[PDB]
Amino acid sequence: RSLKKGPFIDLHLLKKVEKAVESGDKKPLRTWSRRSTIFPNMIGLTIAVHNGRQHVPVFVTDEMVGHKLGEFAPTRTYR
Amino acid sequence: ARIAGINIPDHKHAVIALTSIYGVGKTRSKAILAAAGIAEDVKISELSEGQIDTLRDEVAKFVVEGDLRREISMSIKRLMDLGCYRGLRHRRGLPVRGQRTKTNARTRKGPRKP
Amino acid sequence: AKQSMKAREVKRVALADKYFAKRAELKAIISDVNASDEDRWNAVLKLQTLPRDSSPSRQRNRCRQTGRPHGFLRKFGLSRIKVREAAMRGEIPGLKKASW
Amino acid sequence: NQYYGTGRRKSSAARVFIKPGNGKIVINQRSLEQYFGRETARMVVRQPLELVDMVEKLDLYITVKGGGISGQAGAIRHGITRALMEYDESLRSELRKAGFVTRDARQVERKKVGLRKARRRPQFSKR
Amino acid sequence: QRIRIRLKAFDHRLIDQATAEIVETAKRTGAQVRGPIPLPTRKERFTVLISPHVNKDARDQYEIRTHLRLVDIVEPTEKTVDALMRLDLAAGVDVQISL
Amino acid sequence: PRRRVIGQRKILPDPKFGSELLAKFVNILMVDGKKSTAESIVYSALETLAQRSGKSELEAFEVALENVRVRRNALAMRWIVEAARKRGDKSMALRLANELSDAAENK
RNA sequence: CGGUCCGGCCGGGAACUCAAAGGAGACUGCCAGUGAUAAACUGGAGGAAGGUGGGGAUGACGUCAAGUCAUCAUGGCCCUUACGACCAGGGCUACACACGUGCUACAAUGGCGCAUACAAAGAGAAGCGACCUCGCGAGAGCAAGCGGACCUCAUAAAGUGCGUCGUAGUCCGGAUUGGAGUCUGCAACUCGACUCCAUGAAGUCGGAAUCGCUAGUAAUCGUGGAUCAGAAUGCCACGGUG
Ligand SMILES: [Mg+2]
Ligand SMILES: [Mg+2]
Ligand SMILES: [Mg+2]
Ligand SMILES: [Mg+2]
Ligand SMILES: [Mg+2]
Ligand SMILES: [Mg+2]
Ligand SMILES: [Mg+2]
Repeated sequence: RSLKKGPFIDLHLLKKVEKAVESGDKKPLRTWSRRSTIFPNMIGLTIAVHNGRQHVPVFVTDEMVGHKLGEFAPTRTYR
Repeated sequence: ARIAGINIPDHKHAVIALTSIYGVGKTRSKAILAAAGIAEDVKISELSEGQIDTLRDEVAKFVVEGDLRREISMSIKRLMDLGCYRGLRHRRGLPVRGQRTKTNARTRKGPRKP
Repeated sequence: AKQSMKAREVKRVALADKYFAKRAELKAIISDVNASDEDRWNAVLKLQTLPRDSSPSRQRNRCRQTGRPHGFLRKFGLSRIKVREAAMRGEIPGLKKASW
Repeated sequence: NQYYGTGRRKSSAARVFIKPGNGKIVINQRSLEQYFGRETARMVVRQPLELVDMVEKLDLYITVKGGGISGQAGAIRHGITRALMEYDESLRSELRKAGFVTRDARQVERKKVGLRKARRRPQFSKR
Repeated sequence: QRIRIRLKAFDHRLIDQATAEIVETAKRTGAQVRGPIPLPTRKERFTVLISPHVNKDARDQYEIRTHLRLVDIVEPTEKTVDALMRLDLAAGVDVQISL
Repeated sequence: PRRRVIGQRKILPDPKFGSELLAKFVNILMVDGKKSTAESIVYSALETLAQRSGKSELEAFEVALENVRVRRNALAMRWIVEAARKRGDKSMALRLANELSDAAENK
C-alpha cells in the first residue's frame, strides 16, 4: 500500500517507545495513533489503542511487526 | 505425462495444459515455456519425455501443489490466531479490503436465507 | 454556510501560505531526492511536527458569497445558484443561456 | 486543366482534383486498395462513376480529413459529383436522378439534459 | 523585426470595431500589414443546476465565447508605433503586444 | 401512425450484387452497427450455398426465400437469421448456409 | 511550381480544406390535379436544402398547501460558561434482509496474439508535462516546449489482415481472496486509486411484471470535461460505425 521510502510512524508515539525501552515496561500506554507502523523495538509492550470511545490494550507480538495499530481495534460493536 | 504437479494436464496445447496446475496461470505458463525452449502451440503429442522433465525442473522453483494450499491457508491462520481486525473478517466470512456489506456481498456471505 | 465554518477556511489558507508554501515544499523535495540522503533524510519526521491545518488537502473550495461547499466552480469562485443570480442581472460578463 | 469539387459529411472534408486520362486513384498519398480497408467503401465511390463511364479516362487526386470509414467515403462520393458538374455541365440530369449530389446533412443529435443520450431516457417506474 | 497584436474579447460585434481602428490607422501611416486573421473561437460551455433540491432534470445551459483576432505588422515604423501604442479602444478588449 | 401516415425508407442496395433485397438481409444479422463483420458472414454463407449447394447464387437464395414466405419478405428473412443462431455448427456463416439449404428443400 | 536528408520541411503559392466577420439563398415562390373560385392537400420541376429542411433556446391561465427555514433571503419562537465554539479519534462505507437505479457477463456477430487505418470536442501554469533512460507493469529519473490553431495530455476504440482456440462452465466470464508493489496526501487499518503474480464464485440469455425508442434515432465503440491533493460502473458533452 504505502511507498517503500520510509515507514510512517507518529512523532509522539515514537517518543513513548524510547522511554519505555530505557525505563522498562509500564502500565498500558494510552494513545490515538491508529496509523503507526509497528517496529521491532515495540515487541513486549502493551499499547492501549483508541477505538472511538475507549482504549483497548494490545500485547505486541513478534509477527505484528509491519502492521498497523488500527488493525487490532474494532471501532463498532455488533450484535 | 505426470509432473511433480501430479494432476495430469489435458492432451492439448502446452500453455493451456500447464494452467490446470494450481498456482500456474497464463503468464507464468508463458515464462516456463520461454525458459525451457518449447513453443506454446505444441501439444502433448510429440512432447517427448526429455521435454517433460525439463519442464519439471523449471516449475520446481515455485511451490505449486497442496503445499501451496497450506501456505495460503497458514498465512490466513497467522491473521486469525493473532486476533487482528483482518483476522476477524475471515472467520465470519466477510469482505476484507473495503467492500460494502449493505448489499451485493453474495460471494463472501454465501447463499441468501431470511 | 455557517459563519464559524467560513472562519475555519480563512484559518487554513492563512496557514497554508505560512507553513506549507515554501517549508513543506523543500521537505517534499529532499524526501524525493534519489541522489543524496537515500536512507537518513528524516524530512518526513519534521513534517509530523508541523500543524495539520496548513494542508491543501484539508481546505475546501467554497462559495465566496455564501459559503456553500457544494457546486463550486473554479471559473466563478461561487456556488451554482449564485452564478445564476449574477448571470440574470448581467453581473458576469458574456455569460448567457446557450443553445446548441 | 483542373476540375474541382467539394464534398463532405458529419466531420469529413474531401477535395477532388481531376486531370484528363488514367485509371489512377491516389488518396492521402496511398492507393485505393491500401487506404480503404472495407470493400463496401471501395465501391461507393465507384457508384457516381457508373452512369458516367470511367475506365482509364480521368485522374482523381483526393485527400480527406476527419470522419471514419463511411464518413470519408461519403465525402468523396459527394466531391466527385460536383467535379463532373464542373467537367461537363450537362451531366446534371443523370446526377439529380441518382441523388448523389444531395448533401446528407443528417448530423448527430445533441446529448440532452436529463437523459443519458439524445433520445434514450433513463429507466422509468410506473408507481 | 515584427510586431503583432493579439485581440481577444467576448463580443463579436465589438472586437471587430477595435480591430478595424488599428488596421485602418496602420494603412494610413504607411505600414505593411497582412490583414487580420480569424483564429478559432475557444467557447466554453457550462451546465449547472437551477434547483437547490430534487427535480434534478431542470438545468441551465450557459456558455462563454472568447473570440480571437491577430494583426501582424511587418515594418516597425516610428510613426506606426507612436500612433497605435496609445489608442483609445474599448474597455472590453484586451491587447497583447509582441515586440 | 394515427395521423402521420408515411412510407418506409429505401436503403441503398448491395454493392456486390446490386440487390435491394439482400441489403435488408444483412441489416437483420447486423448487431451493434457492425456492417463490416455482418456482410462478410453473409457473403461467405452464400458462397458455401453457391459452390457446394447449387449454382445461381441469386436464385438459390430466392428458392430458400420462397418456401418461408414488403412485410412478407421482411418476416421471411427474419425467420432465417433467428433460427440460424440457435444451431449446433461452429460459425455464423456455416449455420446460415445450412438454414438456406433447408429452406430450399422446405424442411 | 523550384528543393530534397522524403518531414509542408524551405523558398514560395492565396488556389483549395479549415479558421470567423458580414451577406445571398426556401417564400407553396412556380407548374399540374383535388378542393365551394377559399384555406389547405397531392404530385412534379428547379434547388445544397420543399412543404414548420435538421437540432436547440423558447413551457400560457392554472393544478398538486408538490420540493426547498440545510443555497440564500425572511416574520416569529427557542438556547446562550450552551442548541455555541476548539481539537483528537470514530461514524456517515455497519449487516440477518427488502426495494429502486447502473456496470460487466453468460461468448465464436466471440476470446487471445501480432501487424495496422480513420475521429470530433475540450483541458493546461502551485498546471499539461514531450524527448531520452530504467522497470513485466502501475510508474520513476532526467528534462524541453507551452498561458497556447505552435507545445503537452494524445498511440481514439470498434474495424481491417493473418494465425489460434472448435461449442465446453471453455484460452467464455471475471467475482472473491492471498502475496508482492506504484502513486496521491500530515497520514491510505477502519475506508482510496492502480499495477503485477496466483486463485477462478454465481452465471450457459433470465417468471409474473415492466421501460426506452420512428433515423443519423435505437444499439454499440471509445474520447473529453465539471467535481477533485487523490478518489467515476454516476453525470455532463463529443465523435466513430449504424
Ligand atoms: Mg493454474
Ligand atoms: Mg446564513
Ligand atoms: Mg477534500
Ligand atoms: Mg407550498
Ligand atoms: Mg408538503
Ligand atoms: Mg477469461
Ligand atoms: Mg415521435
